Amino acid sequence: QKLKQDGDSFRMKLNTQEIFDDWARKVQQRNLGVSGRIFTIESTRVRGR
Amino acid sequence: VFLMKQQSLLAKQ
Repeated sequence: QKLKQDGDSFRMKLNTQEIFDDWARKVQQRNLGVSGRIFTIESTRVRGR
Repeated sequence: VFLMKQQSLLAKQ
């Protein structure tokens, strides 16, 4: 019983990959421009100097 | 440099 009480939450925070979920949320937002950045082969603008 | 940026972003504003 003590092992279950101290192991359910242990396996919960132990089996967690929320970083990929955050990346997936950002993908849901603008994936066609962020993940699929295959439109231009090189940029064309100025820099800072 | 500046000339390269102008030759590249001329059509890309």
